Amino acid sequence: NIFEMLRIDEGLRLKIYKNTEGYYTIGIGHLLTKSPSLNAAKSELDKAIGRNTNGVITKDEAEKLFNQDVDAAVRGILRNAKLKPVYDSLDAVRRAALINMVFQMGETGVAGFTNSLRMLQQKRWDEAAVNLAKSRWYNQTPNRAKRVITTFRTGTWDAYAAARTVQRRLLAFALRKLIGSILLENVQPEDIDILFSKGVLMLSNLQLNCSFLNAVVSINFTKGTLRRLILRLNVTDIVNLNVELEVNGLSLEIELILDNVVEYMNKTASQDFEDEVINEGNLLDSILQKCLASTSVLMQDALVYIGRLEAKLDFMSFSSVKTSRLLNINGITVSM
Ligand SMILES: CCCCCCCC/C=C\CCCCCCCC(=O)OC[C@H](COP(=O)(O)OCCN)OC(=O)CCCCCCC/C=C\CCCCCCCC
Repeated sequence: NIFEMLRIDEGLRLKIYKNTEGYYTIGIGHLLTKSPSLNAAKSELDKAIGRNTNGVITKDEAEKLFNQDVDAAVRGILRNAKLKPVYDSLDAVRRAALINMVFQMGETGVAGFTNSLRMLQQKRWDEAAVNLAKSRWYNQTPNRAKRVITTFRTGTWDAYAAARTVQRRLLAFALRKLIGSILLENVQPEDIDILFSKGVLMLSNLQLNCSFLNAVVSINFTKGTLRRLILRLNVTDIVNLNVELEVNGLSLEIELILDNVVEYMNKTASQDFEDEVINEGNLLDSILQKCLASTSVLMQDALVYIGRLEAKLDFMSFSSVKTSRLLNINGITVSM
């Protein structure tokens, strides 16, 4: 369906980001503001929820904002005079492509494509596709433009499936690099391939990379050992990403929030990922953000030392709830 398509095109991001046009945007392609002042952006989100945020949202809020943005899109199309005749005639797929464009560039601006809108009422797909290739929008999002145009041309979901495959490939690269970064163990592409072929990947007798932890948590970690690590991907629906990370037998030693993680990799891997992404034929930043945003975390039988005090944890979980994700912890006993 359409939400899948737009998820592919826009992706997901938890912090405030500059969209395809350069304007300030949040969530799954929700455009906050046309203004380029950062704090001037803070208005639409805060208004949407009703509480002071400093520019951050939750996943369900991004999904709600998604559904709502598509609803505003359909309001706009029916409101708009030149497009509604063009739209009323079309089938689900082409309708979806139109909705995508209107979603992307807004109600007001899209109605300027008179030549092509008319070209679409008459159902002249080919030369329409040639003409849309010669448009400011192709300049904005040439890849996306090519996909939407393809959708308009053939009338099926052929163009976006390839994008789905690409998403899988990139996500695999990102997960290999990330798990690689957390641990001292060598994670081959074959194991992540296992994580994608079968839903599960379990690594055992591992060891945390203390440099990673020191950089992310930021407070000195001495050593970290994890008995068992379980990763799971909603492979059946990779576009609506759901990640399941689980750590059993965590063993942290310490001597005396998420965004920085993204920063670290952004530094260290962006080049190599770029080297790979070009090889396959700042991109890694989006993938990682969607990944870490989609993940729900579990941990069992952890052991932490601080210094030295000892904290023993029976079970903990990190999931989304009704100003952020909730960290529920069970079975803490602290001793010497
Ligand atoms: C130790 C872990 C070892 C395993 C390492 C692999 C994990 C890393 C791989 C993926 C990580 C994915 C994490 C998902 C994001 C978590 C971010 C976070 O820390 O919470 C931030 C979140 C902000 O909202 P979000 O929308 O969830 O953030 C997303 C964008 N910032 O803020 C929170 O909810 C934090 C809640 C409090 C966290 C601090 C809790 C203190 C630590 C232990 C509890 C205290 C125990 C004390 C017992 C007594 C001891 C004497």
